[PDB]
Amino acid sequence: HLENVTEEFNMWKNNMVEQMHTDIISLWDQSLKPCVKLTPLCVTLQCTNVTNN
Amino acid sequence: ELTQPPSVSVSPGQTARITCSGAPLTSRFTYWYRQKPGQAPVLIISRSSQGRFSASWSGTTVTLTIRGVQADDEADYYCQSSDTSDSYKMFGGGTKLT
Repeated sequence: HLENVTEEFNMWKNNMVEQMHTDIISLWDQSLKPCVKLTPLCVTLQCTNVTNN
Repeated sequence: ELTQPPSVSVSPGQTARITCSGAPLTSRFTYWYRQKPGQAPVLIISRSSQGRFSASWSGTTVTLTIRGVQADDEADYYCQSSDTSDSYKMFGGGTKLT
């Protein structure tokens, strides 16, 4: 803790709020690009209201 | 107006089918009752979840199938479900099983 210290702060233009937003994309990519790509999944489907009353 | 037969016929041993037709049967499940003349209409068909008595759904109709017609079962049968707006109920006709 600092007594008698008045540094001017900023939580908005704070360059760390943007650094944080960039991380969630790369753990995605580096757990995305080495798995199952699914472009065969764009084959037409037949769908219906399910088995109910 | 729920479209039932007011009476159906069958001989000692055969099976039978009572078709209660209409519009809301494509939306609500169908429940049935057995009123022997003057008795308390016995409940027999239910939706316990989403032996000898059953009812098969078919579009504008739901067909009550009865298997094993002992003469003990001569009664007026009533189909009853609900309209598509889930406010009120009402009953059909009253099928005298001969």
